[PDB]
Amino acid sequence: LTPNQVNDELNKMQAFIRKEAEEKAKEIQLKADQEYEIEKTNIVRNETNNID
Amino acid sequence: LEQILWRVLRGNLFFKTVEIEQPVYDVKTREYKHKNAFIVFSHGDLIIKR
Amino acid sequence: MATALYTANDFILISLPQNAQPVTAPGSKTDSWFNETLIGGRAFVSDFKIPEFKIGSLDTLIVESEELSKVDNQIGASIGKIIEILQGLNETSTNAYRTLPINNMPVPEYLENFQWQTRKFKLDKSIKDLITLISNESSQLDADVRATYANYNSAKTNLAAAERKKTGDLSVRSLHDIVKPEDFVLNSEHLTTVLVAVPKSLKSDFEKSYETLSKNVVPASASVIAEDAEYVLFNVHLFKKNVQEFTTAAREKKFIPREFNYSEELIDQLKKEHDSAASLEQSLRVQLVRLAKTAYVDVFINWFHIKALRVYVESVLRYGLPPHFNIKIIAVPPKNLSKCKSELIDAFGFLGGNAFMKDKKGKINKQDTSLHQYASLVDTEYEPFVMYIINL
Repeated sequence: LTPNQVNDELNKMQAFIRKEAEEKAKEIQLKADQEYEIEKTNIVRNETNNID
Repeated sequence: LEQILWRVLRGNLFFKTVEIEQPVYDVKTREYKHKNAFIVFSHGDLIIKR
Repeated sequence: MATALYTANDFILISLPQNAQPVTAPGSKTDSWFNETLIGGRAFVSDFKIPEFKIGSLDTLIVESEELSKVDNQIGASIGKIIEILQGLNETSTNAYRTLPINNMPVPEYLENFQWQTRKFKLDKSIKDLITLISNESSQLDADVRATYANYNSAKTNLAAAERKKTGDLSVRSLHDIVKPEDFVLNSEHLTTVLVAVPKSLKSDFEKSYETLSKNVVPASASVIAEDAEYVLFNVHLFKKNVQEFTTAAREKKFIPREFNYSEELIDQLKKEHDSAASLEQSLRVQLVRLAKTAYVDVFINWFHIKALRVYVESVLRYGLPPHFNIKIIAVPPKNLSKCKSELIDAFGFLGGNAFMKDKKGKINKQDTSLHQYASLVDTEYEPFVMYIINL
């Protein structure tokens, strides 16, 4: 029971909880950042063929 | 045991305990050895497995 | 205190929380106690600036610490096994980069103002990344120096073998000054010559056997030819058909069976090989000392970086998220390990715990149970605080 270290442990609890939360946020940002083109250009080709 | 815990987890843990009232015999030697029960909690799963 | 070789003007590595205050006489500042109230001829009280680094999960910190300590062991062994040969060559006897300016900078001077290098390590890099970088760099430089030293040892053995044949016995030496056409008349074959080397005492067995030895002897082939004062050399020319008799008899009158003849194609080989061995050893020794000098500073830079990362990780290991913890470095007088180790730990004994009181203190490995192996995976026991034995 070292007063500062024991409370630092419970502080690190939330600190790393939110750090991993934000890393997950970055990952999910990237997972869709590229998705704004692959589905928005390969699917729109369903109409140019009929138009031609 | 508590000292090695304190000096392997590096001075950060919750460790409270209560003693065994009216102890019982062991099983390795069939001897009424004084006993204690403990409780421990931590955040890390690696800690748990260690 | 001796962690490196040829200790001189040594330091110590210490870290601490910024707000932490010593307890031997309250109301004392950090420098007040360090520079003045610490006994010792000199105390180069100084800070130790180090970059901040990534903060991984609490779970892993321990395994990275174990891995870095493990690799620290091997890199220490490597620096030791290179310093041993850095003195084992036995060319310079005063010193060789033991106290001489490392990287063109006196070792204490270099370290006391050495800053972190942002060349092979960047602001935001994974801890495993830097660990592997140092590990593989050191391992490759090691393998290089080991292979080079093995080649040098092979060359030394070969040239020693060459020298032993060159001198060590007058019977094994490959003569190159007596073989001539005038005594080895190699032409249309009629004869069969052979060299003889017999001790002086037995000279009667050959001299008085001047012509009773056998048939088919050659005049002037037994008379005085050459004498070494220990052996006597002739050219025993016997014909090319009755070689059997003397060949059989050669094994009971102590004749050297070294079949030699006038053939320069073999005579030149020994001289060229000996000279080439000498020249290649001469080139190899200089190349090896140059390589040793080059890799020496590199490996110490690596090992100092290992210590720096070790202490950096252990800092947060001690305490919480805020990296605001003060680190100080002080030079130490030679041969004063005991008093420094005592007083420095005394001033902050409060940081060895709060309710864990044992009379034995320090960090030298000791056992009082079936435990205490100083291993965070099986058995480890007290440490005073963030610190490590170090002189240079």
